[PDB]
Amino acid sequence: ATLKEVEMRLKSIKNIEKITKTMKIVASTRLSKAEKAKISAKKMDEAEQLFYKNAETKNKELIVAITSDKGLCGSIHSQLAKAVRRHLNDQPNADIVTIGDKIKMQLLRTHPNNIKLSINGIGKDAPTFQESALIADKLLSVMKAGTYPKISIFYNDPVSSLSFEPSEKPIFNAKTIEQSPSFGKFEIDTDANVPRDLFEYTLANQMLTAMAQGYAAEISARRNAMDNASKNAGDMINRYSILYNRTRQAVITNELVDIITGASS
Amino acid sequence: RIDSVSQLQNVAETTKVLFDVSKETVELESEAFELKQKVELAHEAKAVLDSW
Amino acid sequence: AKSAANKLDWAKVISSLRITGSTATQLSSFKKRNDEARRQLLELQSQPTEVDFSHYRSVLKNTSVIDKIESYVKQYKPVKIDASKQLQVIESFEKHAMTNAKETESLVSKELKDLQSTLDNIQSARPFDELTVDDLTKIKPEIDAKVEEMVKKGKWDVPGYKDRFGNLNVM
Amino acid sequence: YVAVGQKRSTVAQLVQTLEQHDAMKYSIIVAATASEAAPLQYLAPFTAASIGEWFRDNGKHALIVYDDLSKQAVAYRQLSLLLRRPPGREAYPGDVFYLHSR
Amino acid sequence: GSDLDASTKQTLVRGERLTQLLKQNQYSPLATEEQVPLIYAGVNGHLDGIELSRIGEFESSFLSYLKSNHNELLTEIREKGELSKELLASLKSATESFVAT
Amino acid sequence: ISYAAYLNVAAQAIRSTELQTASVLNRSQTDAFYTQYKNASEPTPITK
Repeated sequence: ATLKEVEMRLKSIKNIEKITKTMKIVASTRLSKAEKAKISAKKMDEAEQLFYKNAETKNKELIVAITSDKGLCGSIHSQLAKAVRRHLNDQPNADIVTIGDKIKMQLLRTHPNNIKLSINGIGKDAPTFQESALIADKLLSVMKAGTYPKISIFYNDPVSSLSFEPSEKPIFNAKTIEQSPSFGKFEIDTDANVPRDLFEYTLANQMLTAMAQGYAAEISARRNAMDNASKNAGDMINRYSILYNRTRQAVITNELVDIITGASS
Repeated sequence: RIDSVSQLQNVAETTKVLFDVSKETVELESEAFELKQKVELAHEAKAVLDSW
Repeated sequence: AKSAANKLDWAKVISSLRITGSTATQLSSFKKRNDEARRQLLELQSQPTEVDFSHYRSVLKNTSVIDKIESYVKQYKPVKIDASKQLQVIESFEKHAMTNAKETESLVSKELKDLQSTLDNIQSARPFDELTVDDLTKIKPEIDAKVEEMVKKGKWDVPGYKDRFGNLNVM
Repeated sequence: YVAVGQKRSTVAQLVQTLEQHDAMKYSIIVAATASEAAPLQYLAPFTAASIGEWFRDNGKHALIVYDDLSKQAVAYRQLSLLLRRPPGREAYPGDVFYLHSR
Repeated sequence: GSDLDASTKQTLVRGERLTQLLKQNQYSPLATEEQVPLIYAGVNGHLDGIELSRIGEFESSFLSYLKSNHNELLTEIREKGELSKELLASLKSATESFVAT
Repeated sequence: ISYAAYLNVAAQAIRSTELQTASVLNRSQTDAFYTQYKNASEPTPITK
């Protein structure tokens, strides 16, 4: 009917509302863990950065990127996708390694040469050193990571807990570490494998931090998104409710007219 | 090298058949032009007779 | 009918696939197909070639205009001129073509049997152990030419030797 | 092809279309244009049906399009409401079902 | 916003082509003998790869191709009204031949 | 073997006496298949 088609749709909107409510709450729950992790990760990174700062290291170019493997994250996926494309105007030949299905698809469309390595299954779980390490190891074996005298990694820095800003940072290269202005204030062996090791060690350690930042932005963004979803769905409830209520009255009226007509006869 | 040669060998004879045939077909279409002009004139004649 | 030509044509399309180039062969095939497809669609389009003065004259009250257009149709029963127009040029082009065809054909037939003979010669005498290097000089003075040129050059490195035969070295 | 309730212009175009595709030479076009009486409209499918039955009887196979059958219902609605029969659901007389079924 | 897996997108891709295959312009009936090939091609997924835009082109051209060579085949479909082994094979080969060109 | 891969394997082994947290174990179990991507193309999604 009008009445029934209204009603089934109103029920649909109600169920949607309930789901968006539920998701928003669950997102808050998940967010607490995500943020907690991000603190520890950031502290860990900072010690390595302490070396790089004092070292004043100063960074073909490689691009690595990090996003969710799945939607309903917000605009994390496509704000980063746009910012990659922007920095792919800053290098017209770079190999993009995509950690995350969502960033993978979007970049894959725009340059179907650049996508060289990609991962899948990272985003489902909160970041883990094991994952980051294996990706780093694979980056070395498959892509020969040290060869690139530039590497830059992309992630979404969660600027404020209502925001996410797509962000990049430059991963330092082993050639660079050798010749970095300070590398002599620090003292180590002449039989050192310190370039070939330290590069590799921070390849993962920096990458994990980037993942932690990214994951936190994903969970933060979905919380924001699902909240806004709840508001929009509510408006649709109100609109179909008025329609339902009017339609219900109208059905009564239409029935009454038939009755009156019958009575008159 | 024998493989390359063999492709060319079989082609070389057989192609002359098609060469002739294709041009022969084009000759048939010339005669078809005469058909078209018969068809046209008749159709027109029928149409006027209907108008009358 | 048309189908004999077209089966043989398409058989040749996948044969012409075997040879290289056909950027304007296909335009010729397209032309023969196009116009062949036009004449059949013409022949199916066809109306009877004269008026039905059976029904449509006995309807008409305005007499002897059916007789006029009948006489106009029977006048133009001679349509217009038709002849084999390519009859000098088709024989000339095919003659030239035939010459070229026979030339390629005879060439490849010769080459095929030459390749058979060489294949047989490598099979019936394959040196891969022994056969005097003096005999290799005897079958190729290219050997002595290179040796003399190397001695004249004052170079005892043979490039290519090293890239598929190792060098014994103590360095 | 039975045309009930349609404007003369649609019908005229339709017969023209059928002549255009030269498919007029084996058709019967039964018409009851929009102006034409509600009684004539009510009677129109049923009189088309009999013409069809002449084919059916002959052993001939044929096909009858009843377009729009919906307009028969409107016609019967009018007919009944001015015969002052008690009006059925949505003012279509109840034996509209019977009419259409038969 | 469900991110489809490839298996579902095989179906989706196949499905889209069928939809384009069905469409017919008003006042353009077709001969059933030449509707059987079009469905054979579609159902046997030969059109799945073919780009979405040029499906209509493929349809038109395929029919022309079948008119050109396999006009014997069409006559048989008219005559026997059930596809025989020979017809299925002929049709399969023909369809394959027209996928590219 | 990569130096950091070497450290990684050692860390995974090192969570073995045992008393350990689920989160540690989760941190020591991978859950991914790396999809190598050729030039568009993509060699097999080998379990990372």
